[PDB]
Amino acid sequence: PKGRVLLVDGHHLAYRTFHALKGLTTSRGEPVQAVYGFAKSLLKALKEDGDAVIVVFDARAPTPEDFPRQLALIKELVDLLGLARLEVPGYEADDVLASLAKKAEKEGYEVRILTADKDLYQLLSDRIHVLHPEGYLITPAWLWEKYGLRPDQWADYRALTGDESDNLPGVKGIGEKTARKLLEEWGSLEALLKNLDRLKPAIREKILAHMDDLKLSWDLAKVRTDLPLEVDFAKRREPDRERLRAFLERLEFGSLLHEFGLLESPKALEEAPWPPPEGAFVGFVLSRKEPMWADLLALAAARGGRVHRAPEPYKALRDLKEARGLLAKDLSVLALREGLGLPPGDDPMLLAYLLDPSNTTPEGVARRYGGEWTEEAGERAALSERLFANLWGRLEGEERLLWLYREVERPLSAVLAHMEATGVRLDVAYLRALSLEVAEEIARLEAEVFRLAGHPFNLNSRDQLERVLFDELGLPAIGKTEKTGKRSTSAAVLEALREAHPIVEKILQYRELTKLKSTYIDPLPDLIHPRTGRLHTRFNQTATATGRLCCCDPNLQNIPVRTPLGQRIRRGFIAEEGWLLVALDYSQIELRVLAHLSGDENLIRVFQEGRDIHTETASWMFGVPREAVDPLMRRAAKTINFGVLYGMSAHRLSQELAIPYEEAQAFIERYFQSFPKVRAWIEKTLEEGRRRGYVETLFGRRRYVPDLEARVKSVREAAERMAFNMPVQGTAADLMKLAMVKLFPRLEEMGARMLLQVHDELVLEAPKERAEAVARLAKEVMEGVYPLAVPLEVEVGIGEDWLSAKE
Ligand SMILES: CCCCCCCCO[C@@H]1[C@@H](O)[C@H](O)[C@@H](CO)O[C@H]1O
Ligand SMILES: [Zn+2]
Repeated sequence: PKGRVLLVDGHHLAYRTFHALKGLTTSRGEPVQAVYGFAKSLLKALKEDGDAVIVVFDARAPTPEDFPRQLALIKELVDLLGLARLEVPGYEADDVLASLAKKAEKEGYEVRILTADKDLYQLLSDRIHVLHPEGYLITPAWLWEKYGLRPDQWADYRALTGDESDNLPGVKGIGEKTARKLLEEWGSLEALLKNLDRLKPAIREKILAHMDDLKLSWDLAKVRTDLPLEVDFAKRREPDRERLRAFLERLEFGSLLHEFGLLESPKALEEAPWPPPEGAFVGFVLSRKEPMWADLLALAAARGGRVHRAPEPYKALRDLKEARGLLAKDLSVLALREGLGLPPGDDPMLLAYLLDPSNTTPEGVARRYGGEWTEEAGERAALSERLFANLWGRLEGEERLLWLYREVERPLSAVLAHMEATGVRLDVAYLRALSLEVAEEIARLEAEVFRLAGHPFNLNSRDQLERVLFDELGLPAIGKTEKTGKRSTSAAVLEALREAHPIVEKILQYRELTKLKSTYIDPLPDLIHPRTGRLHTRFNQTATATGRLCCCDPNLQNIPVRTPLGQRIRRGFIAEEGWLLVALDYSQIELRVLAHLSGDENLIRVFQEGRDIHTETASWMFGVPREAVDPLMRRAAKTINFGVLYGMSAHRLSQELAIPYEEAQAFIERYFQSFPKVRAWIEKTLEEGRRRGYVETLFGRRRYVPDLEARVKSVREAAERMAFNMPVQGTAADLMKLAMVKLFPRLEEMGARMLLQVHDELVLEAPKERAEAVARLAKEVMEGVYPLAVPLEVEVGIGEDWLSAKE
């Protein structure tokens, strides 16, 4: 067989489905039952496929007023899918179909015709078959077994009957046989179609008893196999994925586009029954990325390359000991919601992320190491297996990375799944009231932007902005980043100008406050899950540059710390009815980590003594006893203690404080005079960084910094910041993650739970008559997570809302 050809009866399929799913239309009117029906059934056959696919149409007089509208969309759909369309002017779909089937058959093709209209059953033969829109595989055997006939005599058997429209009103019966129960029993000695005179009533009587009624029933044979046409059998074209999407979304059926990805699938490997062996990698497909709000569309497993596919995903989740594969965490969150305890196991992403924190997405990890992140549960599983193979083999030779995976990454996965699957209760009543409050704050600011500038224009609509600034002129350049386009303008434009004009400042206040409101106060009440009644923030274990947890929906991280609004927003997050929120926070961990990593005895000493690092630093910088340190002094000490963390720079500090460049340089000198090892540390961090090509955290977390050795000052000053900005933050991240991993086991027994983790804070939720005890357990665990040169202090709080516990 030179191939398989799937001939589609676009014409009769389009007609059939127009008189099916009669309800379907896009919510705005626009009917869609014909397009849908056609698309759905097309896919079914295309699932079983053929090398070459040709959709035949009629190439009007009394058809439905809406039919052609939909038929035109059907063809648009055929095109956009890269399938061959064929209509020969003057020929009826069926004739072309029959003829295409014959041609392809003769040319050494196995031909499968997707149609419902029974006429084509006469062409049934080996090579040529029929796929019913409904299902089955109408074959010649199917004819003998379910009808008792053979193709050669099936358009005949159909001529003494009448389907629908195949006009023949009158059969009688005879021994109850009607014409149908008989059908085959007239095939012995023709009569109607060749010789046979005297015979029984109906059987014969009715045959001749209907002249003219037969010189129309010949329409069954309206399947001439000799239509003169060329069109050759080529394999599928490329689909217009940009417009298939635009198309489907216009009919509101973009919702099920994923199905169409399942035809351009890289050759099916070998399979096996459902329950995959213990140790197989799972692949899965969800209706939406957010696991809590998603529907598990498909679940598959891979072992040794043999893909196993679940017949029903949900019941199937019960056959797994754990979720082992890409985005394993996301499946455990779904299973959790589904009341199933399926903990996250190995995941290639965790391995990739350790080997290199630039590996942040499955799409990219997959592409980078010889694979592809598809949308088929089965391919994502096999991919999940080869990636683990390829990647475990490398990480294996690295003890520091292996330790991290085994003691931090892998178990953090399981802790992440419970936090995401648990959610936080929100005070929706407060969210709405708060929104009322914040709405007006924005109003007054817009009003003031009209009160001044005169013409009450509308902010944000960037066309105006330029204009209001021509009615009161003042406009130069910005800097070097983001240049000239309408985006590079809205990016850095105006900021430079906020300085001396209230109008260009109130504009910031508005423009920004709306974002904070739209990002943190409005989406929130809507993110309250129906089944849980809680918001389920999402936690990405990989994602960041420092190794810090990334969260989204909402990004708690970017919620403004220590401001009238950020504080107001945290009040939104509340404790369950009879529970209390326990927020624990690591006081100055980056500094306690810098002291450890630098080894600076004076830094180590302050933390050991239990002293205020900003006052002490001020003492040794401005030569006055701690008791005599004044507000300004502790202010310069606090910022330098803050700036040293990422170097900052003399000018930066010179600017962060109202001080001549000169004085800021002296301040830095004094800082390193009191902290020599801190300077030495930075110096060496960049050396090993430059030599080795990467830096690390206390625990071994690597980040490649090639740009330390650049040409452009502006550029080697970037890599240099990040260069030591990672060991410090990286170490602080690692201590938190590890803390979470130790603490988790004990909150279960304490009946408490872990909710959020932002910056260097961990928010727990515990039963009222438990909160105090849980708080003390967590402080212990957190403080003694890992032995460093100085103590670790955890400021803790308890309360009904996140803002009560405060930090
Ligand atoms: C121990 C208490 C010290 C009291 C404050 C000391 C301030 C000294 O500050 C000076 C800088 O201004 C000088 O340029 C540098 C580098 O050569 O030496 C520093 O010690
Ligand atoms: Zn047909």
